[PDB]
Amino acid sequence: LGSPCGGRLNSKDAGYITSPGYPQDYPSHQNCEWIVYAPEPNQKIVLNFNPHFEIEKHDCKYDFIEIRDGDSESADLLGKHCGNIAPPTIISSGSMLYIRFTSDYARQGAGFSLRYEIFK
Amino acid sequence: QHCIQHNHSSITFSLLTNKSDLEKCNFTRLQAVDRVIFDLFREFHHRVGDFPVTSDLKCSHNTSYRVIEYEVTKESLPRLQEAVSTLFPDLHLSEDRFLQIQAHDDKNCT
Ligand SMILES: *[C@@H]1O[C@H](CO)[C@@H](O)[C@H](O)[C@H]1NC(C)=O
Ligand SMILES: [Ca+2]
Repeated sequence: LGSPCGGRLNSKDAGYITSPGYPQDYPSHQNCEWIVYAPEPNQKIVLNFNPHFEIEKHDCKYDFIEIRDGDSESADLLGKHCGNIAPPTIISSGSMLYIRFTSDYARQGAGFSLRYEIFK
Repeated sequence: QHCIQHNHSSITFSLLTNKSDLEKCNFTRLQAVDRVIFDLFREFHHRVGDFPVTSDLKCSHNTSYRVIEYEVTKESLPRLQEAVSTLFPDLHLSEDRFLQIQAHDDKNCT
C-alpha cells in the first residue's frame, strides 16, 4: 500500500480520478496507473473530464494522460492527452479501462480530473 | 529588424510560423553550454512574468545555432507582447506563431 497514486477501483459507485494534488500543480516524476472495472462483464465504463485541464504540452512527450481499452498497458490506445483542452467523453468497449498519468522533471500544471461510472 | 547590438554580436527577435523541431529547454544544460543566452533569457523572462505551462518553450543547446523560442498562443500572447514591447515598438506578436531568440556571435545589428 506504499503507492502514492493509482489502484484498482470498482465502478458500481461512481468516483473520481485526479492527478496528484489536483487542482493544485501535480508533482514531478509522477507515474500513476489506474484500472477501473465494471462489476459484471456486460457493462462498460464511461469517463468525463472536468473542463479545468492543465497538462504540459510538447506533443505530449513529457506530461500526459493516456487511456487504453483493457487491463494491461498494451491494450488498444483510446487517447493520450496533454495541453489546455480537456478530452471528450470516453466510453469503454469492454469492461476494463487503463489510465496512466506521467510527469517528468521540469514544469507542472494543474493536471486533470475525471469521473468514472457505468454507462447508461 | 528587431535586434539589440553588443560587441561584434547581436541578438535578434523574430516571428516565425512553422513548428520547429527543437526540444524542451534544459536550463541546467543551457546554462552550462552558453551562459550568455541564459542570462539574456532570464532578463527577458522576468519581464515576461507568468508563462503558461501548456505553451511550448524550446531550446537549441547549440553554440553555432543558439536559439531560444517561445510559442505564441492565446494565453502566451499577452505576457509575451507586454515583454517584447518594453524593448521593441515595431514587434507585435499574433496567435499560432513562435517568437524566436537567436544569438549571433559575429554578425551585428545592422
Ligand atoms: C539536463 O541536462 C543535464 C546536463 O546539464 C543532464 O545531466 C540531465 O540529464 C538533463 N535532463 C534531462 C531530463 O534530460
Ligand atoms: Ca512536466
